[PDB]
Amino acid sequence: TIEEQAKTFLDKFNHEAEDLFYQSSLASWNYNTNITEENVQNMNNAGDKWSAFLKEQSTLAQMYPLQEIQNLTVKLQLQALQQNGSSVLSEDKSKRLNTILNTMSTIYSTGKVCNPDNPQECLLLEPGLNEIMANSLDYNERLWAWESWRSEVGKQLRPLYEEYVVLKNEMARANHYEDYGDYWRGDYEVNGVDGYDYSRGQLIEDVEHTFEEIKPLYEHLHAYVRAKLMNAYPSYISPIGCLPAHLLGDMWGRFWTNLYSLTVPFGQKPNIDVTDAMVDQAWDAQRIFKEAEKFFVSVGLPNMTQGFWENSMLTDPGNVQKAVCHPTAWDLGKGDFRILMCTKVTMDDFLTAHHEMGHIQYDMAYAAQPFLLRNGANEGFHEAVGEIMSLSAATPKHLKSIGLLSPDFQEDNETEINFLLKQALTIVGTLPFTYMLEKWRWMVFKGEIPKDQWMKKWWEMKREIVGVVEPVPHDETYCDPASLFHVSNDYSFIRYYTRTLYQFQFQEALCQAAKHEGPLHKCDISNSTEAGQKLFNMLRLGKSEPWTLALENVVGAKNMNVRPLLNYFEPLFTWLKDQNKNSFVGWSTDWSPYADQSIKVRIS
Amino acid sequence: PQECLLLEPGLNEIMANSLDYNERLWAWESWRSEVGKQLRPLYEEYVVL
Amino acid sequence: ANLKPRISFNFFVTAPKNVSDIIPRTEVEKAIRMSRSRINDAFRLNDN
Amino acid sequence: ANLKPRISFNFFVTAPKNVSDIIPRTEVEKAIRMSRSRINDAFRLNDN
Ligand SMILES: *[C@@H]1O[C@H](CO)[C@@H](O[C@@H]2O[C@H](CO)[C@@H](O)[C@H](O)[C@H]2NC(C)=O)[C@H](O)[C@H]1NC(C)=O
Ligand SMILES: *[C@@H]1O[C@H](CO)[C@@H](O[C@@H]2O[C@H](CO)[C@@H](O)[C@H](O)[C@H]2NC(C)=O)[C@H](O)[C@H]1NC(C)=O
Ligand SMILES: *[C@@H]1O[C@H](CO)[C@@H](O[C@@H]2O[C@H](CO)[C@@H](O)[C@H](O)[C@H]2NC(C)=O)[C@H](O)[C@H]1NC(C)=O
Ligand SMILES: *[C@@H]1O[C@H](CO)[C@@H](O[C@@H]2O[C@H](CO)[C@@H](O)[C@H](O)[C@H]2NC(C)=O)[C@H](O)[C@H]1NC(C)=O
Ligand SMILES: *[C@@H]1O[C@H](CO)[C@@H](O[C@@H]2O[C@H](CO)[C@@H](O)[C@H](O)[C@H]2NC(C)=O)[C@H](O)[C@H]1NC(C)=O
Ligand SMILES: *[C@@H]1O[C@H](CO)[C@@H](O[C@@H]2O[C@H](CO)[C@@H](O)[C@H](O)[C@H]2NC(C)=O)[C@H](O)[C@H]1NC(C)=O
Ligand SMILES: *[C@@H]1O[C@H](CO)[C@@H](O[C@@H]2O[C@H](CO)[C@@H](O)[C@H](O)[C@H]2NC(C)=O)[C@H](O)[C@H]1NC(C)=O
Ligand SMILES: *[C@@H]1O[C@H](CO)[C@@H](O)[C@H](O)[C@H]1NC(C)=O
Ligand SMILES: [Zn+2]
Repeated sequence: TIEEQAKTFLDKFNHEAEDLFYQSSLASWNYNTNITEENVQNMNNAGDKWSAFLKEQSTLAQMYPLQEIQNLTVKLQLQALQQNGSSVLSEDKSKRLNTILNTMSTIYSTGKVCNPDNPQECLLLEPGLNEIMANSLDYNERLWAWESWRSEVGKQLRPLYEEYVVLKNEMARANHYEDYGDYWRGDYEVNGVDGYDYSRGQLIEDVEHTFEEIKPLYEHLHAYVRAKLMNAYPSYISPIGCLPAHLLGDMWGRFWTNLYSLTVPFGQKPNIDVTDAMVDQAWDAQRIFKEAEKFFVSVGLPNMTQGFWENSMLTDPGNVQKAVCHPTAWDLGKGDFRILMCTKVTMDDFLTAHHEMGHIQYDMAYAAQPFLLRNGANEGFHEAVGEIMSLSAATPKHLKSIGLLSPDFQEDNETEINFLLKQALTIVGTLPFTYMLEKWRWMVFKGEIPKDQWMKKWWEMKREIVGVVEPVPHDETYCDPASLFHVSNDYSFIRYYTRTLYQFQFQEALCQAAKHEGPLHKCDISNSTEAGQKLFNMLRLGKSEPWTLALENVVGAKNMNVRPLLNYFEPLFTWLKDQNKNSFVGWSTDWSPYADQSIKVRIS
Repeated sequence: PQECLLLEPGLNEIMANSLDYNERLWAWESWRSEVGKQLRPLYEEYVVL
Repeated sequence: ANLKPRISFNFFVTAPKNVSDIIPRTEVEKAIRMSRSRINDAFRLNDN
Repeated sequence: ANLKPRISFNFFVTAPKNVSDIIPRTEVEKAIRMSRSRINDAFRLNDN
């Protein structure tokens, strides 16, 4: 019986899989912690040793046909193995593809632009070019950087991206998908569970249908920022047009965070910071992670584990014993978990601690599941938990209770706005950009945009959705979207949209369990065990269930909503509607920073 | 265009070791074009002073 | 910018290597007045 | 090369960015045969 056949094969697989994974992860941990040339190749040995096992099992598992299995939980693991991946290509093609991929990332990571005046000082992107766009207030300098990065690097990526599209499309069509676009939406798909189904085509409807409710709030937030930029760059921004693309804080415009210093509503009142009340009380980078653990215990979740305290990197070594401190949580499997981060006594690290312990508390939940079912219910559930845990540990109603933030301290309704607008510049600022970027790629990957209208459609959608106009016209020899990291490194970009929505659906559905009364942005789930159950019933599922059934166990619905995101920003929406009396909310997509010096030619 | 060559190492050893006509010509012309062209307006002032 | 069937586009001129330096329009309107008779015959067009 | 009063110079064409790649003369002699009538009027000269 095919059923039993597989059922036995999966069982035999699990052991080898788990042990090889353990040995493969330990190597990378030892490398990242202890940077030695010796450990570099050891990690590669273990990694390839593991990765070959996956290919062997994948081919070996292609025997059992899918449409016989009834036990859903095994039909789910098999689907993760039968996936042919990119092996379905040819040989020469498959090794041309890897060459293109390795050439595109190298250009992004090493390409450099340099000054017109002194052509000897060249600037990378990682340091230097970012800080120019993030700190400068000089119009001409920002424009020079913005244009030159797209000209001397975008122009290189164009003929490579044109080939990458073509190859990836064949790699997808040979897997019974329509194109690469339809391949990427393969993460949100559910099949045959009686009411929890979700077709790869519905994702477009949901994304385009929830975005029409953020447009009213984004329009006001956009019309307010524009009115505050006409004081920092006068005579450069017209008050009924879009915003020039290089005056948005970041090189691409993904986050508007770096516009805070120009747009702070009440500049006199300072925001809530406690980086100093920690020093006066002598908080080392171990009282932090104890406070985080205590916060998690208060909710109802379990303690940490001995191994966690033992073999982790809560502190920077300091000597030439070298390491990377990009803060990460590690799930080496077999029953140990460990964090890695060079902790500084600060506030933005007192939050990152809670964030990472969020991932860790996730992993400890589903660690009783078959190896292939150890992951978020979909791609946007992991980082949508770290957030809601770092979102409830920054509220004064919690800081004045952990010990910081002296008890005689009542917050006024002006720091509330000072804080909400700092949030909205990061949350709501990046929703239209993400939506537009993924729409463009979904439309390119299906030939709905001929290869000679790429940039034209790009800058046509920018002015219409995001409301951002370019400062110099870009013909078809450019490729601007390939200048972003995620685009020129082959990464899906829709997780950052749906994550933002889940992040608030969970937060809103948890405060009602903790019996909150006031506005949503002042909620705190601590000390409320009956709201730790509602969360623990979703973590303790891994991937064993369709993600809609996971959502139902917390929110009470079966689809992403956008109402809870608007209830969060209500006290800001009201104030903005009041501040935009004598302005023009919206924009007109014909203005352009160069349309007052251009001459029009007409030939017959 | 990502691998740039100084003169002290690299550009000297090309001219001193190669036997490839096109490579030598590329180096010889490019050193005079992307560096000579800069020194000209400065030398014109240096002479005068 | 804005190439089209009618072939009616827009154009503007910047300094040699300074992307943020647009030559004011009332000087482009004079250089072209000076050399229009020589731009025309390069294409065989005739000022109409 | 060799600009002079008579204005008689020499010229040759290379590939876009490859200084060691000279387009053979018998192809430059054909492109110019094709577009001579359009090179002329750009200067108002007349093939003599
Ligand atoms: C970092 O890695 C190096 C090796 O790359 C470790 O050096 C070893 O040190 C132990 C002493 O504890 C010796 O017995 C080994 O012979 C050393 N190995 C080599 C290759 O020299 C070093 O200990 C590691 N650092 C830490 C903190 O474990
Ligand atoms: C699908 O198969 C799994 C086995 O792979 C079944 O899980 C077993 O369930 C019984 C009783 O619930 C336990 O005693 C076993 O320990 C489980 N197996 C493992 C490996 O943990 C599961 O019940 C099957 N699904 C259905 C609907 O029957
Ligand atoms: C994965 O790729 C294989 C080809 O490498 C697909 O074709 C099957 O290959 C096996 C050999 O392992 C044959 O026994 C089958 O007859 C082939 N199927 C057909 C329809 O010809 C295989 O279908 C692919 N599987 C998936 C899930 O994409
Ligand atoms: C969770 O509840 C506990 C006890 O109900 C709180 O601990 C008290 O905190 C106050 C002020 O910090 C102290 O005066 C009490 O002595 C504490 N009691 C105990 C038993 O420790 C704790 O502050 C609450 N946490 C939050 C975030 O509200
Ligand atoms: C913060 O709350 C205070 C108190 O409610 C507000 O101050 C009042 O606002 C109303 C609304 O226009 C005025 O009619 C009163 O005259 C204000 N009182 C004083 C003493 O000035 C204040 O507007 C609120 N701030 C924000 C940003 O909402
Ligand atoms: C590019 O052109 C701009 C003019 O548009 C130059 O900017 C001027 O810079 C000087 C001193 O740096 C200022 O006094 C002027 O006010 C600037 N012009 C404007 C309109 O503000 C810029 O210097 C030029 N770039 C270079 C490298 O010379
Ligand atoms: C520049 O053009 C020359 C041709 O003049 C190219 O040189 C050829 O290179 C190939 C392989 O490298 C050889 O098989 C040919 O024999 C070479 N031509 C001659 C005439 O010997 C050179 O490759 C070109 N440069 C680049 C970067 O492509
Ligand atoms: C967690 O560990 C602490 C010791 O640090 C202990 O006091 C506490 O009781 C533990 N939690 C539970 C639920 O037992
Ligand atoms: Zn995280």
